[PDB]
Amino acid sequence: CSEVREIVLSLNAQGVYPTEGRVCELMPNPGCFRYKQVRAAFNDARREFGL
DNA sequence: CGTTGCGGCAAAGTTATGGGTAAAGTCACACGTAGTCACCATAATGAAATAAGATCACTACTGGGCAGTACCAGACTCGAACTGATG
Repeated sequence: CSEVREIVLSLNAQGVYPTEGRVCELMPNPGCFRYKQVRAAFNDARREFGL
């Protein structure tokens, strides 16, 4: 969940829209989002930065 | 009474009108009358075009299951051995 948080943070810092697919594409095991909390963490980070 | 003017009566005289008959005029036969633009509405296509419809391609969002792992016994089966009856 942390790693997803820095991934979305860096992606928005560069300028690209941080989506689920883009975040997955740069994380070694892009299937962990089936966990009911990692996706929640990603959505919470997006809402915190405003999506 | 003799004369003179006036008026009725009935042919007689003059116009007019619708008929008939010969005789002076009249006029077409002379290759010829049909013939020709101008006119604006309606059908009637064929082309021009439609306005919507159909499909491709991409982007993002969110359900959500499969190969595999793991335990706790219950229960049947049977090596291996124990032990009793017997001919």
